[PDB]
Amino acid sequence: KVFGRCELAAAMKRHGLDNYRGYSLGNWVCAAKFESNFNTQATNRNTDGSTDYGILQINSRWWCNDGRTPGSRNLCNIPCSALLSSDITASVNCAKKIVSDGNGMNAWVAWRNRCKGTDVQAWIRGCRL
Ligand SMILES: [Cl-]
Ligand SMILES: [Cl-]
Ligand SMILES: [Cl-]
Ligand SMILES: [Cl-]
Ligand SMILES: [Cl-]
Ligand SMILES: [Cl-]
Ligand SMILES: [Cl-]
Ligand SMILES: [Cl-]
Ligand code: NA
Repeated sequence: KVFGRCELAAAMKRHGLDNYRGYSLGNWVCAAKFESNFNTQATNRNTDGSTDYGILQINSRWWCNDGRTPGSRNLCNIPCSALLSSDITASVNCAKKIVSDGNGMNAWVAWRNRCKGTDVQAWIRGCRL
């Protein structure tokens, strides 16, 4: 599924990401825009041979099992394919674990390089939330 911006904001708010560990909703929408272009089916291979999956580009080295990332953990206890669903529940629940892990949203390289220190409230402007 390719989400609309306000559609995704609403879905993420429903799931309790608004101000989760202090990150306002615009941060999450911004991250999703630059990680996946709001596309749940997005996949991208990393240099290390791991793969990033879904709307928040969650990595197979640490977080999900894709059967082909040697020496990897599966800390969200989920097949990576579950992160490509039109239902974002699995992605959001896993992201909550990641962002609680010590480095906050700095775990998302696109957030750090493209969203951090910018006016992220712009990403939810005009949305009925
Ligand atoms: Cl929308
Ligand atoms: Cl947009
Ligand atoms: Cl914030
Ligand atoms: Cl915001
Ligand atoms: Cl393969
Ligand atoms: Cl694996
Ligand atoms: Cl959803
Ligand atoms: Cl933090
Ligand atoms: Na893994």
